[PDB]
Amino acid sequence: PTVVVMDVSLSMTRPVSIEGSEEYQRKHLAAHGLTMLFEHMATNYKLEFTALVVFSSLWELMVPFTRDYNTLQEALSNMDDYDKTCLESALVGVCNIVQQEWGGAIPCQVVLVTDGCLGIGRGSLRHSLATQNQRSESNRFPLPFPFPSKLYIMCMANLEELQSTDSLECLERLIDLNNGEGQIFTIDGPLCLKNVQSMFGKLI
Amino acid sequence: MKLYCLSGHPTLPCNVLKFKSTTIMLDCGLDMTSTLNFLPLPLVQSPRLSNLPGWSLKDLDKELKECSGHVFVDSVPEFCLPETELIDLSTVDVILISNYHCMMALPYITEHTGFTGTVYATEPTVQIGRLLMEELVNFIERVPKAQSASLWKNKDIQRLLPSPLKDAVEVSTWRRCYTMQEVNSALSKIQLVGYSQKIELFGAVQVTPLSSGYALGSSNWIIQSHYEKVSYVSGSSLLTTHPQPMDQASLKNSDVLVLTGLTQIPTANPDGMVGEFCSNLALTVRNGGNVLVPCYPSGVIYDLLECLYQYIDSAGLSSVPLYFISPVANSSLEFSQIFAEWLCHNKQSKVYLPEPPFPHAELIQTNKLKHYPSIHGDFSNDFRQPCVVFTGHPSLRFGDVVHFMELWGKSSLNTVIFTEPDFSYLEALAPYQPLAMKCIYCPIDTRLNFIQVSKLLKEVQPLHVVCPEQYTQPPPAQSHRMDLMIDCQPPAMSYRRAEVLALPFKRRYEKIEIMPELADSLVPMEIKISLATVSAVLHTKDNKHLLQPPPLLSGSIPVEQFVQTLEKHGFSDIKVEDTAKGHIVLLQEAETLIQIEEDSTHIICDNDEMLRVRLRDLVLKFLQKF
Amino acid sequence: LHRMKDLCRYMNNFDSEAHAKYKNQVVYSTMLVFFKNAFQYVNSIQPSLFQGPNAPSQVPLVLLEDVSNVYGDVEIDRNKHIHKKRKLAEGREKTMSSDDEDCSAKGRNRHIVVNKAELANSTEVLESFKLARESWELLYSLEFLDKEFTRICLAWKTDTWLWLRIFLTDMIIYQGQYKKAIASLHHLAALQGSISQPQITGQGTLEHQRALIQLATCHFALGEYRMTCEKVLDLMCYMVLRKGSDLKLLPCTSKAIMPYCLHLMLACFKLRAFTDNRDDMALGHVIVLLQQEWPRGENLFLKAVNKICQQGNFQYENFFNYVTNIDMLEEFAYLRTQEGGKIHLELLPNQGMLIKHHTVTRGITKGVKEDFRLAMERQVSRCGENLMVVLHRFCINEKILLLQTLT
Amino acid sequence: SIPVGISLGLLKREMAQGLLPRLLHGTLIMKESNFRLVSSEQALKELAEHQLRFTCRVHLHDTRKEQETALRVYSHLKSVLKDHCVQHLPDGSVTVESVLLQAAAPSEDPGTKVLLVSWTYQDEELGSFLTSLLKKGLPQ
Amino acid sequence: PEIRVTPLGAGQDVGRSCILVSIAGKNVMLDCGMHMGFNDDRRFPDFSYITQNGRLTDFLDCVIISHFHLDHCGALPYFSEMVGYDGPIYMTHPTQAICPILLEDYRKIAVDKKGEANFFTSQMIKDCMKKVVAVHLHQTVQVDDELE
Amino acid sequence: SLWSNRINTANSRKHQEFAGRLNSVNNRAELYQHL
Amino acid sequence: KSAALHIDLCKATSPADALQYLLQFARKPVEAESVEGVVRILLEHYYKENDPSVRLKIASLLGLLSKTAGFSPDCIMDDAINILQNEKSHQVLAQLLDTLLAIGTKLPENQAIQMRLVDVACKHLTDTSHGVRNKCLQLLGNLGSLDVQKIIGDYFSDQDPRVRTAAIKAMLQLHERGLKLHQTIYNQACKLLSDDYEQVRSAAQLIWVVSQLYPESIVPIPSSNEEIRLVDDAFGKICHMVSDGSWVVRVQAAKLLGSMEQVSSHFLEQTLDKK
Repeated sequence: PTVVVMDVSLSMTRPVSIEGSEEYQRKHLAAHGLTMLFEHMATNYKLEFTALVVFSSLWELMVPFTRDYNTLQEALSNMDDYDKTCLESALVGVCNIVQQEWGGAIPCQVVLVTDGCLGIGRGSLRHSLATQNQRSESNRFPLPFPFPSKLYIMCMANLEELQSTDSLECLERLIDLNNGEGQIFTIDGPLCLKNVQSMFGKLI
Repeated sequence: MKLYCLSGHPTLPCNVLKFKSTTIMLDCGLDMTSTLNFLPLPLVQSPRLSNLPGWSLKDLDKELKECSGHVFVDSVPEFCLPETELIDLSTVDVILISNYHCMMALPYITEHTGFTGTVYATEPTVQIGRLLMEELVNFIERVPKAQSASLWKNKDIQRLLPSPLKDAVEVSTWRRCYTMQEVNSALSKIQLVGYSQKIELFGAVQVTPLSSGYALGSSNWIIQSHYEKVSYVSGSSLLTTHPQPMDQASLKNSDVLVLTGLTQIPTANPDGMVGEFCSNLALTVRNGGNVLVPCYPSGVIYDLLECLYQYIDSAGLSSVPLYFISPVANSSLEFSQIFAEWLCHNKQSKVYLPEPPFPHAELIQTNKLKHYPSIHGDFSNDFRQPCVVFTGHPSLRFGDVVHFMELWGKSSLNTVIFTEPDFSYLEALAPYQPLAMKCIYCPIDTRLNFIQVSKLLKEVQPLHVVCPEQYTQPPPAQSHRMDLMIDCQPPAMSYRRAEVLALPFKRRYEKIEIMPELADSLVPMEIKISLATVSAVLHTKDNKHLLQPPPLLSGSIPVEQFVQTLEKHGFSDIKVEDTAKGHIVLLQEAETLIQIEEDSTHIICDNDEMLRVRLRDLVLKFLQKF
Repeated sequence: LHRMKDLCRYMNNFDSEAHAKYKNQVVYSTMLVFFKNAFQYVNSIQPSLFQGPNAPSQVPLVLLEDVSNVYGDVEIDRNKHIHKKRKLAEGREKTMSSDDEDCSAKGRNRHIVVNKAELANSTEVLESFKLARESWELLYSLEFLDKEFTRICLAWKTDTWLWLRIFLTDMIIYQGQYKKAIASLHHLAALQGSISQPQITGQGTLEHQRALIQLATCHFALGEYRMTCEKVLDLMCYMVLRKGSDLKLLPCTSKAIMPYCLHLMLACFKLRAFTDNRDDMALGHVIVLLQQEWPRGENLFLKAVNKICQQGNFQYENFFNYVTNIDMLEEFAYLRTQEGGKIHLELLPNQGMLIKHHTVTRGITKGVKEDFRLAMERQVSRCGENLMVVLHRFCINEKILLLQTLT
Repeated sequence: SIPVGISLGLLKREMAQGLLPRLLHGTLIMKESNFRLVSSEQALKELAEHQLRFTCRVHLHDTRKEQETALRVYSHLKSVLKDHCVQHLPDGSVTVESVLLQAAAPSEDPGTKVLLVSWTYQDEELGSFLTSLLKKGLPQ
Repeated sequence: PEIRVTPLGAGQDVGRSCILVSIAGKNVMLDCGMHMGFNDDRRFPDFSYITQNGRLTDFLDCVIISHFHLDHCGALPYFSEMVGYDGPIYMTHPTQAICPILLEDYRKIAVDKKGEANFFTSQMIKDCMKKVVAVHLHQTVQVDDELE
Repeated sequence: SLWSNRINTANSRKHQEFAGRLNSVNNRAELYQHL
Repeated sequence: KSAALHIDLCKATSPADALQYLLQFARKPVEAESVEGVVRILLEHYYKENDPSVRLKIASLLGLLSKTAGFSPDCIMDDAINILQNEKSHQVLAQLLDTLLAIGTKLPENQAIQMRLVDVACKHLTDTSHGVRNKCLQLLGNLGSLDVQKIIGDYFSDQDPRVRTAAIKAMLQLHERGLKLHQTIYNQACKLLSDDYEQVRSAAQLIWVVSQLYPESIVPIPSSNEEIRLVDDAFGKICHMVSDGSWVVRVQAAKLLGSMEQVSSHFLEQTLDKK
């Protein structure tokens, strides 16, 4: 009854400005994942099962059908990336897959972990998709679909790195897409990320 | 703020700390390793040393003698003193003895340098130090030898000499042994203080020793100035040892920490070493041999003989006698017995009952443990061939150990053990190299090892740590074991011999006292927090600043409320205008002018009594006393 | 200042021969008093230049005028550009040594900006600077008084004697004239070189440390991109261990000397970015060197990247060598993808030269991937290295390779 | 006794003054379970710190010139104060403790001479007493 | 700022020394003496003075003994055990060694007078003294956060 | 005043009391009241 | 061969190796001309170097050189007082005051040099550091003979006990020189007897000195109107001072009390009985 997604983007390999909090690459930590929270969730929820499905632009598979998630995670490693960074199409496909699988009457939550990289000025066309009543031109906009769904993006980075790489700006745009239906952290800089542990504890 | 380090030895520190308006000499720490180069002093002149060959000298071979490819100085042994010439020792006022080992070479500093301050220590340290000093002086003076080799100390000859002498540092600073008269002179200046006894220096600095747990009487010192604390760490033990258990809580929240007295050869486990030593002597007795154990009369022989009697009672090999020979052997045993308060909780529980702490008194009463002041003092008549002997100095350059091991050197049946982790035993056996004697090096080191001190630091988390550069590097024996490496999140700087260090701590506020009338002078006013201001004369005596009776004004007045109050007051000729460079109003009531400008403010008040009173009342309505 | 303002207020309103003479005498006396006060403040604040270093004095320090307003990317003087600005700096006058002009009155609106943590007595320094500024404004309040003061300063012959030069430098520092201070520092360095001790043609040394600091401050204050680039190249090749001009206090130790090269490089990059003659290579270099200030610098770098985008025929020898910041690498990676340019590029060390030697293909792609992996491993090996070493190495390499290419 | 801390610079200045009559001010801020004293310059680090200073005007009526009268006043004060003043200021100003005495012209009126003097309350009481003593009688 | 002192016993006489002080709200027990000849069970102080019944450790956090003489430590056993007390007790080590046998001999002497109906016991003396904390000479032990 | 507030803080640091001091008039206290 | 020393010092790195080289040069002996050269080399490097510890070592070596018997230390005294005027660090200042003690002991005949030393000493006595104050008081005590007595007497009331001990030791040294003492020092030392610390009380010997100097002198009791000789009141002072708990002070008091043999026996009989 849960979904875990790990980002292995090459951008995350480089540090924020000089180095990281743990003196290690952020991409490596993201690939490793939250070891403590995942271990606690796995141990407490022994009767929990999950599956991994990857589909961005074309059908592909790297982890065979197996109940154990550790085998799938191990099989996911040692793979080559593809020239594709679609966001709207990937989100639409994920929503369609979720609707086909869980239907429209099963109470469940869907969470997708994606960086959502974009640009300033040049990538201003993304605002049209986020707005449904954007004049007569966007009046017949399929996005958002007529079903209960929501997209959330969570990340933490320094202010200079966020401005340069559009990390926090992308998160703000994503939050503003849903008419600001969420909270925004006020702290910035070299502050820790203890909120993740609290969120993991509250959720389990 | 300034720390001066004089001795380059790891376990024998000699440091001077300049702390505020006082300066503290930390320890004396005689470096005994220098004596290893010299030829030993036999109690009875052996033929071997007399027929020992000299060594070639271009510039006259009697100066030096050589054995086993190692050149040795054929003169009286000399000791490497700390580099005391770096700082004028007359200036320093306090000396903080940590243990009986670290107080060695105290006569040199007290007498030669003209030091006139005071010294502090614990009673067992003073007594055991007196014992060690008198016994070593006795060893030197039993068979006097002339200072017959001095020209070898030149740097040119040292370069011409091989590595075992070239490695020596500051040979010129080496000195001959002091005399018992100087020892009596030095110990006169010492003051006795127990564990956790606050001592105030000139009303400025508080100093307190805490139980180190390494040996009875051994203590770790702290230095406090209320807002600044400096903690000094010496030889300490967390193991199940006889003295009072090591204190850990008191060292917390320490600004600067000084680390000393870590274990030499840290890999050795003392319990396994003691068991192996028991096995070695057991098999030696089984073969019919004799075991020689050079060691001090300190705590090492005490817990060694404890485990030893327990082992032989377990094995039933109690038939052989115990021989402990030293000029202060009986005194050392009785001093160990009487000092029961300084021991651990088990010993204090034992002495709550009428029984003495240690059980070797029972052996003495039943005559199963025997000791004599020397060899000639009736020990010769009572000596038996199959036995185990503890005697002499662990440096093997003097003491009865020299004669004993010369006697037993030829026979391979006999055995010699080493238990003191303070010298390289290969160097010690070098003057006696051609022997069939079986030698085993199994030192017992009860001090803190690297992992224990690392655990201590992680539990305490001091801001800064200071230690010799030897700890900062891996040992030369391994040079690859990164586990034996002191780890600290702060940089944890280090030093070498004669290296001056400046403390990073720069706290800029000390204590002061206030009497209640000044406290009542304030009338705090709510803002959000309380505010106050006072004015008192400063009185100081014996570095104790005091405040007793014989301030700025911040009258933040809002514009709108001031305008309302001025209008309500009824003063005539009120004009309000809005122009550039702020608001300017001309008032002709008393030729007053009020100007408001950014980053500036000017106040004009006449000398009229009534106008002064009205202005004072108006300010007092909205006065913040700060 | 209050007494001077009151005197001037009464003097200006009154128009009489005796009143004018009294005003002139009061102005002369006030100028003398202000000069004495400035000299006393200079002697008390930092007497290091007054006597030998071993002599007792306060903590050493160096004075440099802030150039934050000039260094601003948005504040680009496109109206004048470089040629007209250089002509205005020349002023249609001879280049020979001159002083005693005081062709600026920015001290009245100038304020001392400094962090309280940098020095405990920073409040006293700011108060002294404000008092000196007020005294200078009072001296320059009247045209006749200012002319008389300038004539007196010219007649004093400050450029002749060493003590006179030091006094002139202190007065200029109090007022704001950095050029006079730089000239005095150069004269002091020349005098030190003239002594029996070894002398060099303005090389980095402990004796010439003050001259180097003054030169760096002048370069930072001015918008001279060529001079800043030349100074940065010289330092890399041979290293030695509101409105108006602002003032700040910084340490005179090696801490300020070390960041001087980085500050000079950042100023040169900002000047190049603000230059009218925009170029793809210059924009990329500026963007790589713009990771020092935000958010204006980030916006400028993004605009430069968008302008370049997919130029393709870009000349760059050690573009990746100078880049050390992760933000520049992330921006370059984003630009190389379909979002920015949709064209392949080179980011490994010396990748551009290698790429230009052969056609891009599957084998070239595999080689580039291997080179990128090796570069990533090398970066992981020494991840603790700062960007100062990378910038210095890149500057040294550029100076060794194509120093003569400039101008 | 109330335990509080003192800034090192203030204590250094106090000891220097005591070594070679002057009384020390006191400014403290209530802290979390403790109290700390801080100097005026150091208190400004709390920023805000808006400093306000009073400047009272002392009016005298005499036909004598300014500078010569100022020199006479300086001589009289240095004689009365038992040579406690061993410092001078470049613009003909003499300061005692923390009060500045300088010559300033009036605003607009030429027929009356007025000067400005600024002080704190502890200096204000002493200044008022000294001015009253001077007004009581002088060789005028 | 107030200091509260109210000694009971030996204030105007000898024996039954017991000085109760609450210097800053921290009750300190300075001595617990007795006086022979009080066959009416007046040897010990009035435990009810602190409070009628209840835990002594709630009120007291420090107990001090001068030396082994019964006029300074005679009433310690019954006060510590019978009334009920397990809080900290501080006294010198040689006093801890000399005290128990003296108390036991005195208890036996009282048994010889057949007045042992409401008197001490050997086992409770051993239990209480085993719980007593020793102190060394000049040992500036911080027994509380503010009290030493 | 600051002293007043400080003494209030010091007084606020309070704990249990004894019934005999509460009952004490003329300072002297009664021991073994039953006897 | 001063060239070898000069080049070796120049090649030596300033922060650390310089200290070791100077120590090694200090341990080996020196000659008169060699001293005359190395002192100027040390002064030049002292000007060049600005570290505290290095300058402290240079001052210590200057003191060691000043103790050389065969040397003629005249110009180096001038350079020493010059650097004294220029010195800032208090530890190095105290070391240079040690060198001034050395030079004063070496050459006690030149009166002009003596007054130069005492005036610069009292100038540097204004410093807040206690050590330099102690050294200056030692100079004042050593250099005397026919205002200095009143100046050091003013410093009796200093807060630091070490300075007070230095003051009383300087008084004892001055008495050893044979200068005629005053009588106001008696009450000042009487005030000092109430001091908490032990060395000050033990030194305050001074009342014994003043009692020996003027035993027949009449002194009035501050409270009682009766007149008592200096000898008898000093005897009573030592008598009730022997009750002090400092055993070294008790031994000192008894020993110096024995040296008094100019007092009436009736008072001794009165004060020795138990009632």
